[PDB]
Amino acid sequence: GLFGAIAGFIEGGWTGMVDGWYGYHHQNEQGSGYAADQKSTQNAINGITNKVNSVIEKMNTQFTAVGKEFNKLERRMENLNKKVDDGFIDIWTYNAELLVLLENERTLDFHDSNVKNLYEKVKSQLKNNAKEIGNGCFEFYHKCNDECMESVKNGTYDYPKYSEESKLNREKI
Amino acid sequence: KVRDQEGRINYYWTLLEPGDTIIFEANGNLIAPRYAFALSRGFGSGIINSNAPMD
Repeated sequence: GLFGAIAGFIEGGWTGMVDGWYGYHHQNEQGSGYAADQKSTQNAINGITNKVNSVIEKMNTQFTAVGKEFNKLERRMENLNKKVDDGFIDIWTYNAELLVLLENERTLDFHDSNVKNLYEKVKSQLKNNAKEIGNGCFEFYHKCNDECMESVKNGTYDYPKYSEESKLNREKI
Repeated sequence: KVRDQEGRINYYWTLLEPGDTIIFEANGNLIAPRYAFALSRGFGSGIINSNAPMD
């Protein structure tokens, strides 16, 4: 957890959100239910598919062969033959398996970013209209219907409208 | 005695390029070529030992 969100202050992956990789769960008067985020998800699927396509499709393989038979009296060359194969099977094995872990931890310290990336947009959208619970959620200081909720997820959340009601309940607390 | 034989037929093969004439000359012990072949080169292959079926 580099960015500190994945297995960080958000300790649980939501088994219920299957539309995407990132989303929100809202709880208000009208009800509850998960909802996944496409701006964050799709930027990640497309980039990762390409990151997979990257390492796959840069191994250019020429039409060649390996199997060579040597007479018993060219053993030094028959030994040389193997050295040329083992050296590649040395290299292409080492370099690959080290690249896997890398673009594994590089792929785990990407999703941790976007989760953290998402948080500091919703947190920088209300900014005092909700007090942060710390486990990866918010408690709105005001009644927020599904039309208000949907603006928080989109990105056009209205701060001035629900600001007057925020100070009257934040004063309560 | 290899394969019920104390004799030996050492074989040989040569490639003849176009515009080149090969000459055989002998007075005995020559295993004459009867069937030759004309081929076009496929560079970059080998031979795989295998009992696997064909499909």
